[PDB]
Amino acid sequence: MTEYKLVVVGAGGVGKSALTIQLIQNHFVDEYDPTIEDSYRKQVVIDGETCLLDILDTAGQEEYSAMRDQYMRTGEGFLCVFAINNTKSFEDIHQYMEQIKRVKDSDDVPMVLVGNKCDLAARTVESRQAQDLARSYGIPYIETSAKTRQGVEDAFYTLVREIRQH
Ligand SMILES: Nc1nc2c(ncn2[C@@H]2O[C@H](COP(=O)(O)OP(=O)(O)NP(=O)(O)O)[C@@H](O)[C@H]2O)c(=O)[nH]1
Ligand SMILES: [Ca+2]
Ligand SMILES: [Mg+2]
Ligand SMILES: [Mg+2]
Repeated sequence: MTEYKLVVVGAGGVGKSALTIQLIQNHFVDEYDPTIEDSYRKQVVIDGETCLLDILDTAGQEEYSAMRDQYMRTGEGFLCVFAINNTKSFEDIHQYMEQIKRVKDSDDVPMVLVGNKCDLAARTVESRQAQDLARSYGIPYIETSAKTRQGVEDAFYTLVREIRQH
């Protein structure tokens, strides 16, 4: 069966681990334990196809930025997460996407831009601002809540479907 190497990237605290754990383990992690680098694998059916999702949950803390080159080298698709209540994380995710492009020396890296924490009402990134950023990359924008599960499957499965357009 096809294996898909997904990598979840973004600034600290935007909910990378919460999104991944919700997808793989179907529960919401309320506490905040900063990640170094964790890996998850799960067999799922997507569009009638049995596949293996290999998911790398990466560090948002800048203290571990040295590890980025290795995982950007090997990742096949990138879930580029920011939190809609964190304008700085939106500015940061643009930097992540440029770094991925640079490390991979490619203009066509499979990516999905994800605006997480859409259950919160303290929004400072409007959907249209994120839509514009995605459009300049030619990639989808999807809003999610790891807390309510809204959009979580859509976001990860869209990224699978992006890898398959390539
Ligand atoms: N309300 C709400 N809180 C969320 C959501 N996603 C994550 N959180 C909360 O935000 C905090 C950080 O989540 P976490 O997944 O650890 O973020 P992270 O991006 O993995 N952090 P790091 O980069 O340091 O590993 C946690 O308290 C978590 O419960 C969401 O969609 N909604
Ligand atoms: Ca803890
Ligand atoms: Mg984490
Ligand atoms: Mg504004």
